[PDB]
Amino acid sequence: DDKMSWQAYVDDHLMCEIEGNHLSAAAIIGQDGSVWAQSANFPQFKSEEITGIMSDFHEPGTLAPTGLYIGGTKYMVIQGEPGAVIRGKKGGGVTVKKTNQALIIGIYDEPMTPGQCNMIVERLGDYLIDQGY
Amino acid sequence: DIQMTQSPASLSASVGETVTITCRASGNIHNYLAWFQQKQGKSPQLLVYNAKTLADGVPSRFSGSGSGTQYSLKINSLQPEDFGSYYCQHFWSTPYTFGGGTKLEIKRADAAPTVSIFPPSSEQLTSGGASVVCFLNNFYPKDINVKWKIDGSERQNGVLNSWTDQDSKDSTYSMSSTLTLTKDEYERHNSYTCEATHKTSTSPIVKSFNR
Amino acid sequence: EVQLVESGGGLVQPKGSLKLSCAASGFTFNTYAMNWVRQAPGKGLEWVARIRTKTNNYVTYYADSVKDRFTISRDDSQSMLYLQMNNLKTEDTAMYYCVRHVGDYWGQGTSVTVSSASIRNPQLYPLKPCTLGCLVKDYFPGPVTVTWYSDSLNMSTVNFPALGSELKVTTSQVTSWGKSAKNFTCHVTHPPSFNESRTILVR
Ligand SMILES: *[C@@H]1O[C@H](CO[C@@H]2O[C@@H](C)[C@@H](O)[C@@H](O)[C@@H]2O)[C@@H](O[C@@H]2O[C@H](CO)[C@@H](O)[C@H](O)[C@H]2NC(C)=O)[C@H](O)[C@H]1NC(C)=O
Repeated sequence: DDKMSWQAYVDDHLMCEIEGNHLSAAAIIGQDGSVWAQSANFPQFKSEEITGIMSDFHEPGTLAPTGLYIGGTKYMVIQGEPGAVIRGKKGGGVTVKKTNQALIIGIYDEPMTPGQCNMIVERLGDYLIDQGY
Repeated sequence: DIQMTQSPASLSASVGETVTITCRASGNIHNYLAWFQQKQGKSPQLLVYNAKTLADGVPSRFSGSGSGTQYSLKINSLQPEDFGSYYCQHFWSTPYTFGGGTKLEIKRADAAPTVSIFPPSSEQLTSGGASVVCFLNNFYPKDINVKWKIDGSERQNGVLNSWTDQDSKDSTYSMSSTLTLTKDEYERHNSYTCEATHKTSTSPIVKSFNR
Repeated sequence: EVQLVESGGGLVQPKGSLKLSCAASGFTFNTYAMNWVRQAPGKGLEWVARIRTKTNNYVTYYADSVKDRFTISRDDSQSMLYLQMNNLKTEDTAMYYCVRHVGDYWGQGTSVTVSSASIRNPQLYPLKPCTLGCLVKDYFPGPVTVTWYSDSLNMSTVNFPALGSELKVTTSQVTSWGKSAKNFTCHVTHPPSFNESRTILVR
């Protein structure tokens, strides 16, 4: 049980200001294709996209020859933590943190350094992993 | 290591006033702040977590607010149950750090004591000792003069008195006066009385028994 | 439903060692990361340790004062969480809780006193009139956890701070208003695995 609104997580823990920079959009999407929470301008995902990321977690490195397709836009897979964190580099970028039951997706654009979007997204995932989510 | 500075260190207010405990950090903790309430002799309890999300069964009068390094907790219309020590903890990076803490003394209306006296037990009497205990409960303020009278005369030698924090329901203080003695001394005297006056117009509340 | 129980506290001689315990009940231990938090006897709370879940490879995080001296470990099979305290010093004397993540649910507590003295187990004498209470005399060191197990509704338990430092006495009161019941029972626990009971049956 959680009195914490998932929309409170994305607005206050994900879209907060770090070093004078913000995240473009962010969303909590489950291991089911359904999104648990999201921001306003975050893209409208599709079913095959989620399945492709989840398969990359079960077998690290199976999404790099094809690429990370979030919202139909393809991102080059700079896979970092095996089974924990998957990244992307369109030009912009994206980072995905795997929780026990969901995924934390944060889309960063210039001038946000990619490490900023990662520290922010990775901390929310660990917060949910240690809470059972 | 994000260290947190907490203030006011000691707060005193009447019932119904608005009070704010502010917590500041060495660096941005990104709304990963928790507020705890610890009544004396009890475990701490979660009022507000993640800066603004109140925990289950937390009164609406507790307010969480802030961003970056400046956070705060607001208690409007403070009630008797909101007494205690308030601590803040950040969860951005280990070391997860606390603050100093805030002792909130919630002033309330004047209550009246109920004095109870208890003869030395059968186990203590057997164990060659005897202690008449006297529980004065449900009183405010805590300024009370406890004295012990035996056979008409006053002895304050072995009197051990301990005061306690307020009670959640009515913010009522409590005291416990124990008079440690040997069984011989207790068996020698007959009348054992407990006297304490507190906002009773100098009419002492007395509780006595006979051995 | 959810409950966190600790044990293993007591009095330790300096340059000694200690292993505290935390028994989990009412939740899935494997999905929650557990912390240890210490409150000095008079001073405030401090964060001493944290261990993460299996998904995060059971990474153990320690505080600076205890970094080279303490050790945390968990057995999710038996649903327990431990803390090993080595090279005990006078400053380590504090009240220790086991805390789940942010601190949604805490434990009662167990205290460590790093002193050269010798433990003296308390003596529980019931006190009834010629409201009830329990008298706990001549124990060392603190604290004593006195809990009232009763058969009445609206039982009130007020605990009084310990009087005296070299040797300790404490009192406790149970106040029941307009309740028909007979069993009023106080259970006092001293840190090193001490359990004693007294009962006051009403006529
Ligand atoms: C008086 O009661 C205690 C505990 O009773 C419990 O209290 C209620 C809140 C409810 O949970 C009841 O169902 C419980 O029974 C008794 O103490 C326990 O007694 C059992 C067996 O009698 C023993 O196995 C336990 O170890 C005891 N635990 C403790 C902490 O004492 C006690 O027996 C009762 N006394 C009388 C005279 O009835």
